[PDB]
Amino acid sequence: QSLEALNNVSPQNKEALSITLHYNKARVEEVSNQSEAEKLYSKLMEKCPGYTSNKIRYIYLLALKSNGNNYADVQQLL
Amino acid sequence: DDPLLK
Repeated sequence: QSLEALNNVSPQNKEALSITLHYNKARVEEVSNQSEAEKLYSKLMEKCPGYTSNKIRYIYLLALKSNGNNYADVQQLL
Repeated sequence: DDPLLK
């Protein structure tokens, strides 16, 4: 319902609220299915590379999948 | 520096 109502948001805050809602939906997916969570994580990272929680969660999921074989990514994020 | 991030 929040995503449906996002169409009525003012354009100034529309980008920020869309990023927030997409992050929340990606969290719900990560609870349900990690693949869609990672997809939305990539979508938001392309949309806003400056955000940290998205990158943290994406790298954390990658480390879970790669058994901590992305130490370079963690160092770069640090 | 991004006003969006702020």
